[PDB]
Amino acid sequence: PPVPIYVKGGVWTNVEDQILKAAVQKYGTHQWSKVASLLQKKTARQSELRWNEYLNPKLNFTEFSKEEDAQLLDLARELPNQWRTIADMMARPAQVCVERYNRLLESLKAGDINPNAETQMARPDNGDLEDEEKEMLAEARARLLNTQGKKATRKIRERMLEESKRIAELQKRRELKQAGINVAIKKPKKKYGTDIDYNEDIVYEQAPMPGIYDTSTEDRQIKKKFEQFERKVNRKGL
Amino acid sequence: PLPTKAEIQECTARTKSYIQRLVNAKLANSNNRASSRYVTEANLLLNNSHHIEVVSKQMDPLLPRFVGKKARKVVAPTENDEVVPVLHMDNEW
Amino acid sequence: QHDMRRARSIFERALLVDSSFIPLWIRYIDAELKVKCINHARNLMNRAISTLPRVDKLWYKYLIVEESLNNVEIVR
Amino acid sequence: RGGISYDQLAKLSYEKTLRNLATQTQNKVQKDTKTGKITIADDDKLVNKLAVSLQSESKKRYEARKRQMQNAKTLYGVESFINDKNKQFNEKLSRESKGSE
Amino acid sequence: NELHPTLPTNHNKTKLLKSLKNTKYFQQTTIDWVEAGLQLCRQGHNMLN
Repeated sequence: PPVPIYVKGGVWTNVEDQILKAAVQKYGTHQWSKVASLLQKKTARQSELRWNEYLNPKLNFTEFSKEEDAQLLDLARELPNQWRTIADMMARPAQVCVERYNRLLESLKAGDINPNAETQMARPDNGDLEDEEKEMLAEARARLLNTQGKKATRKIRERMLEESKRIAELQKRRELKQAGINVAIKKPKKKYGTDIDYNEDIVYEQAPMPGIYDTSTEDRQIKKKFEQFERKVNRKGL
Repeated sequence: PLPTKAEIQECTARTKSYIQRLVNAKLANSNNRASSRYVTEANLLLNNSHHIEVVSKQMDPLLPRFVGKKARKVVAPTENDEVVPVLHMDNEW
Repeated sequence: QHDMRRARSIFERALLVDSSFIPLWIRYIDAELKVKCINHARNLMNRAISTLPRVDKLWYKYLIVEESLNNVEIVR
Repeated sequence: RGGISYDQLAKLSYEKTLRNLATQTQNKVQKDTKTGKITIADDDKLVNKLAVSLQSESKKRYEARKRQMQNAKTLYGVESFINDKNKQFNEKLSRESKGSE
Repeated sequence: NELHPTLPTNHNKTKLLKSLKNTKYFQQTTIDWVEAGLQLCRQGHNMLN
């Protein structure tokens, strides 16, 4: 129901630059197809060009100093029109270098495809938005939200369902207790032959290896306190 | 000092006897009939006095031997009262 | 759950994995003291300072506890 | 002053607790040779004060951490995040990178 | 076969039937060969089933 966009080179707007930035923060630099899937009407290579040429904060967009500018005239003299090598020598993007070289030596129609669109300035947007851009930001927030797998999401669901299942299981017992028939709570079943129930025994009980001092009366005081707590939970209910 | 030539012999003989008892038991519990050609070779008094005679029984070769034997998972209680001390002495990273 | 025997067994099983860990020793001493079981904690502080004698905080813990009960001969 | 060791923080904690014990004070031994056990005759009071002291101190430290959690959860002026745990991770990165260089 | 001899073991040599005989559990008789074959078929079916 969208007709297919076969050629996806366009003009970079503001929306796509900002979604590319908030996608590179989460997805990282070397996954480009997963970045460019987040914003339609652009390609994984054109996302890579828009990062490495324009949106990168390491890139040097300032005015040229006088030593920089004389260095540019000399390097453009020595290396004839090898602009990637020159731009590597200046730590500046190559499009900046070419346009500033044109400004030194000086002293698009409609219906054309612009090849240099990734290196050029963005277009700010009309005031409300377009509808497809509303859809783009909605699905982009939806894909930047999730940090879980299938197993973990199913675990969230299973914990909630077991919780509500226990609540219903206690509800019926409280109703039958009001009626006067005391159904004891059934236990979960063991999945294997030596699966351990944890109210029968202290399961790996380690005694504290007695010393020189005497602990009879403190034992009696603890035993009194615990017996009284269990009786109070039986009568009054915590 | 180095340990004397007699204690080396006493220790070697006692521990050799122990290792041979363990090896004979491990080769005698095996199901291989061929292992018992590699082994290298009672009365006890149950009270103040009773004089019993401990005999072994001759078992069926087809029925399983060591009928209590089975593969189980066991935890062991790690129990000590030897406290032993740990005898130590007194932004860049 | 006001069940002190299971808490003691759990702290002992916790010490068997890692005896080098000081906040576990301090919680188990405090968990004895807050329920007013002073002799259990005396046995425990003994076992702590005799296990790790080069640790300063354990001796000072046992000195605080014997000061707070006013036992000056024991602190000396 | 920087980071402090454990042998020094131990002494400062001991001295603060004794200072507390002095202001709180402002406001035998029997060996049974049958078993070998020592019964020390301690008063019931000063045990209750020790227990209530430890309980009140743990509650005080607990409430201080609880209030620090909310006052560190209000301030959003660090960085952009997507959940409650990313905010703590990004504040950790700010604390390391501000101190380092 | 002639290139590699496999050279039997002439010591201890526990044999099977000579040690299955010393038990009280085995006994001994003579029967026709075809009866022994049919009994072995019944026994070997019963074991695997």
